[PDB]
Amino acid sequence: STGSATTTPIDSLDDAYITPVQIGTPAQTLNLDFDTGSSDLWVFSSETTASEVDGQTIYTPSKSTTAKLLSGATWSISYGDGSSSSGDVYTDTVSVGGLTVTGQAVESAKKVSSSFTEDSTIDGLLGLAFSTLNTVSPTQQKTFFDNAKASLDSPVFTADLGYHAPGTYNFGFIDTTAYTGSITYTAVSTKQGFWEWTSTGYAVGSGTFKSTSIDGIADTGTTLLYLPATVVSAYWAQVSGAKSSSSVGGYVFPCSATLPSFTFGVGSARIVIPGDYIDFGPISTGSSSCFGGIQSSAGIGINIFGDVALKAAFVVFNGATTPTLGFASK
Ligand SMILES: C[S@@](=O)c1ccc(CN)cc1
Repeated sequence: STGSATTTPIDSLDDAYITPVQIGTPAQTLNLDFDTGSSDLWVFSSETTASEVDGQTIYTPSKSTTAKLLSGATWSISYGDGSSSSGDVYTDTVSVGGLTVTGQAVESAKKVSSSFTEDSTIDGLLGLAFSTLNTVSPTQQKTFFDNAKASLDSPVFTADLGYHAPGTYNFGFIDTTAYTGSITYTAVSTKQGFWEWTSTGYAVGSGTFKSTSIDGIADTGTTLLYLPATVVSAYWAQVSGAKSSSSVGGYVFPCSATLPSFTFGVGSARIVIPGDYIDFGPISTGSSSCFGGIQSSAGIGINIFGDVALKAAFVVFNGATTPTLGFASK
């Protein structure tokens, strides 16, 4: 089997991407944030504290003839940005782009943090990291991809995120029309539960490529590119007036600037992030200070190849017995 679904930016800055997912019988379609950095499929629901729902579409398990309470199971997750959610668990039929999994754990939120309440466009998350990170207790549950994998034509999914435009998540096949050149594959460590790999270096604009190993994670659920402070300083030093602002929480730059590109290495291959992808717009409405799309990972404990990086590439998440990651230009 295969599936193919369009993923759409939630706003004009590409702050996140939402993908329609069918849950239950008859289908209830919710727009979920596909997140290769976590491993829980959770949704706003009829159980979510009413004051914490503000415009999201909710899953109502009592209206699904295939929903079953997973008795005794609870979940609770805290994300790296400080967001969180928790609740109980149903199993139900879940379909993405024509690919169906029966008995998928659907984690129903009883509580969500304010960041989720305030984003009316995100009805939940669909985790695509390794199932060892799933938070369901006392019986850990599998991700949608892990449940689907044996049925797929090939044990892979691909992320093709757009810049200020829709893109595609495919399951079970590699669309050879969606990229240019060849796909370069690189090793993955699953020891932390992430799609963790080592970039071979970077360049700023038209500058020379610096060969240096940068361990990090491919994370579709994180907006920006978080890299070591040395790398980030070298980037922003090429932008007149750019500075790190403690009060704003990162590097800012004059909105009048034209940003240089940023290149990262995948083996001997190179992925080029155009400068415009690194502009996240005014820090507050009407400001002439703009927020940078490349930020330091120093306070995080891990480097994160988030959407800013991944949207410059066609990315293969290869879930074979030994997982690997592939990157192609597009
Ligand atoms: C809009 S939001 O509050 C959000 C979405 C995804 C993650 C996982 N990286 C964390 C927070």
